[PDB]
Amino acid sequence: SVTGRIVAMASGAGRPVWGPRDTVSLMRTGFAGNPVGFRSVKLIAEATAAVPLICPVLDLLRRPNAGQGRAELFEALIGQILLSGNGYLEAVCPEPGVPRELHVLRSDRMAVVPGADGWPVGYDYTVGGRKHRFDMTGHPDPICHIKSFHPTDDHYGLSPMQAAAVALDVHNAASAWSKALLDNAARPSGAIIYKGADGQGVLAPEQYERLIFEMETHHQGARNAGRPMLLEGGLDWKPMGFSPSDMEFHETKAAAAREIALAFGVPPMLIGIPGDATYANYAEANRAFYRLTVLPLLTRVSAALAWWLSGYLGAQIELKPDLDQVPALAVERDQLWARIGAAGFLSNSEKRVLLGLPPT
Amino acid sequence: SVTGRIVAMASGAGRPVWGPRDTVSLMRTGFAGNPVGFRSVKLIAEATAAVPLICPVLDLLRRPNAGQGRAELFEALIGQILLSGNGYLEAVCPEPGVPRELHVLRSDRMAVVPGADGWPVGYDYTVGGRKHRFDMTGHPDPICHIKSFHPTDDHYGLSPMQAAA
Amino acid sequence: TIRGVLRSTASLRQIASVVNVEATSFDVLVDKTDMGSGWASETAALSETATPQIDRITIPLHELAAMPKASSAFDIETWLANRIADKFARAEAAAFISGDGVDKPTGFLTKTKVANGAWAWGSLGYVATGAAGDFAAVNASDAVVDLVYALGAEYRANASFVMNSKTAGAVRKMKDADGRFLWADSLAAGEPARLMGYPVLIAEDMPDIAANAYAIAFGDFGNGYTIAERPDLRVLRDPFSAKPHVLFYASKRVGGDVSDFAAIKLLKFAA
Amino acid sequence: GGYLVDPQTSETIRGVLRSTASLRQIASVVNVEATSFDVLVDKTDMGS
Repeated sequence: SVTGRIVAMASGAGRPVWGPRDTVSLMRTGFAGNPVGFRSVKLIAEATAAVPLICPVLDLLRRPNAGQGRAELFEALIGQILLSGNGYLEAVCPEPGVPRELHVLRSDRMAVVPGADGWPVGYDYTVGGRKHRFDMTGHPDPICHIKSFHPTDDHYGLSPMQAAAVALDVHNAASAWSKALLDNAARPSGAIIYKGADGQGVLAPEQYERLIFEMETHHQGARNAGRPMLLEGGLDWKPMGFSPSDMEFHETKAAAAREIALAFGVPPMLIGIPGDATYANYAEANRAFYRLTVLPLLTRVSAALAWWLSGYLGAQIELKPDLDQVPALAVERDQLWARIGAAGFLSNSEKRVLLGLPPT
Repeated sequence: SVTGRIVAMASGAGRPVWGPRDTVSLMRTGFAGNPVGFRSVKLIAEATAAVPLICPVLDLLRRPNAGQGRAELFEALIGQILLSGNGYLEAVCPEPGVPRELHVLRSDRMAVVPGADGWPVGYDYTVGGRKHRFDMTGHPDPICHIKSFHPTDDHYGLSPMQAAA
Repeated sequence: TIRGVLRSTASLRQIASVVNVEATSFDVLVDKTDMGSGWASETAALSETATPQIDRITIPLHELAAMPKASSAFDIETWLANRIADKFARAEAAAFISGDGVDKPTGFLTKTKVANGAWAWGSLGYVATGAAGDFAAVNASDAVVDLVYALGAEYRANASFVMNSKTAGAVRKMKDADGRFLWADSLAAGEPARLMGYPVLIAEDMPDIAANAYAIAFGDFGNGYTIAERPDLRVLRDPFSAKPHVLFYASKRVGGDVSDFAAIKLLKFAA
Repeated sequence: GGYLVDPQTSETIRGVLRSTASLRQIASVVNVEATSFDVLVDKTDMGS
């Protein structure tokens, strides 16, 4: 408010503020690059789309636009929040109330404008060199801007991939270590050293094709494994080894594959990375997933759709996750129905009102 | 459909398309060669024959031909699908309805013909240098061609042995 | 945050007619003369009084290009994009005022000026001040006021002055015989921004006061000067050519000359 | 008045029409990805 008016004129009013430089490069190296960063976002964005909502307005959410369904919208929406900390939703309003179009604008090509009083007046969709300049100097405010929490910045989110940006580059390069080691490596299974009478001496190409053909036919392969291999004077066979055989950055990749899953908040058991057994039997780790990183994330976006879309309506609407018939929370529902169902002292209608039932 | 008509004339209409080269050599080295590849097909092909079916027509399936029983048919049928991704069943119809012969044609010696509109018109059983040219330009279509899923090819299956080669 | 020198921003863009054009050029169509209708006689032939000869003036819609090589404290992509947009906003300002014909918009100063009172269509009109060095010594600002009142009452509905900073300096240096600052009287006033009831545009690409220079312009540039342009800015985020330097490619295309030769009047500091 | 009026152009940039028969129609093409292709023919037959 009053502090915001002072903050604007420091950065510059009326001019675009970009924020993160590398957020276009963390997507290609951290979401199209490694499977752990890929699966972690896909595990969350496909979970928030599956959660039903509680309110008309949801008829817009069920069918926002052509080729982009209800579940496909939140996968695009949360998939921008997990990737770049910012969610955007353009609304096209031919009609005054409940605009019949929603569009997830990607957050690579969007930039904020601080405006006069510190709270934003412009958003700039910049593809190529071409802009749009959406306007926020009105009441319906055609873009909801969902921020992840950022303590240092005043206009953007923190994007958990930015917090895991070291552990992505460890996991990307340790996995590419073993790829290029299997592709650039010369191990021999031995070496036939031929010194000669001198300290140095080549063998003639007559003798050399004799040496290949007795090696090609009689010594290499599975079927020639272990021939006794007569060595006359001058010749000698030094068998080479391969001293680091397995495990090239095997644990530092597996520790970095856990820190990527740590930052987005998925448990190691759901994604499939190896590791020590923290959660027990998937009734917990799936319940932990829909309680520490999905439903807090989904109740934060739905609280912004409940306020941005109510600016198009007259009456304000609440919009919250269901927190009921979501089958990962069944262990919190067994535990609460068997507690009150076994409490026989209080009567029948006195516990339908506790469990959420329509009373009789 | 419409895309298929264009696809045909690229490969060549009226001419046989063979597909996999090595499928005759993966059988000797992967099904007669190692016990793990041998038992894996025998474990599945003897399981699909044991499963009953729900429908007359099953009277054909119970006794397809001489020396080749109901359970022996699906062992031959699935044993070609697991080995070479393709299943074939010739039907001999002296009678118009429910033809009283079924024969698992091996998929080493069978080749497809794309035909005009991309969907097949000919199948060619080639043993030695001798052909047969089964015809698909009719309604009963005397060979069922069971494909395993192949994303890159338009006429054959993927044959899990090729993936484990 | 990386800083830069803060350059002048006022650019004649906000007072001239900005037309979004998509083709290669923009053709404005102005008639050069009048209908020439006369009062008819009661017994006369009365035929073919006259017809205005029209003229197409072509806005060539040139292009502007600047090509810097890029060669984590501050982020270059946003900063260089905030510098090259400023340079494209400032380098077209010089072309709008004193640009020549070759590959760039021809500014309104380069249009073969003719002294007002002998004004024809193909030129711009000026009024002389007096002595060649500066304003007239006996009566200053008489050149300013008859520059205003030698234009035409239809264009003076929304007309503006165009100067640079140190010509508005020499205007505010004008004083009466007691030295009381004809424009913005006290030392506590500031820029009054309403010279002769009309706005002032401080455009630094105007020349300063010299022996013959046209340092003060006045006009309805909405009819006078037509800026035809394409609104976008090309952004080639180039990852090739040089591995060492990104060498971003940014271009905006823009054109413009005068559409109406009657709107703009100049002040020649000569006799 | 001659500057006032401007001509109407065609809807498509059109070209001189040249033939399409190319012997690609009658020869046999192969969908191949390589740097070379090696046909395998039999110059002579076995003695019988």
